[PDB]
Amino acid sequence: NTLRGLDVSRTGSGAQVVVTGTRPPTFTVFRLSGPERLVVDLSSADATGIKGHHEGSGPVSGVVASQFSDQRASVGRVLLALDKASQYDVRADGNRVVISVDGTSQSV
Repeated sequence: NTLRGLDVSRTGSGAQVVVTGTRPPTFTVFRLSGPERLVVDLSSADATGIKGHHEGSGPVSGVVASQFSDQRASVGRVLLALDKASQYDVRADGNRVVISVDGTSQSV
């Protein structure tokens, strides 16, 4: 597999989404509106997270995942419907890709 685990840490200051994988992931993150959404596209690996979204995540209303094929390769799209406006921050560390969804406060 490429993606081996997927974790969501809902908290009031920021919700963290973690995607763990066997190789460093190429990704792109972007926004959509009507409804407010955050979208992550993952290459080589298609990471799908589901049923991990708690009914009390202050940020994530829900998460849908789908993979599409490009030749023998696969692109996975993760879609997070939101409860409030976010400023996402994404960083990689080893085989983990971290996305933290902050509200409107970016630095203390």
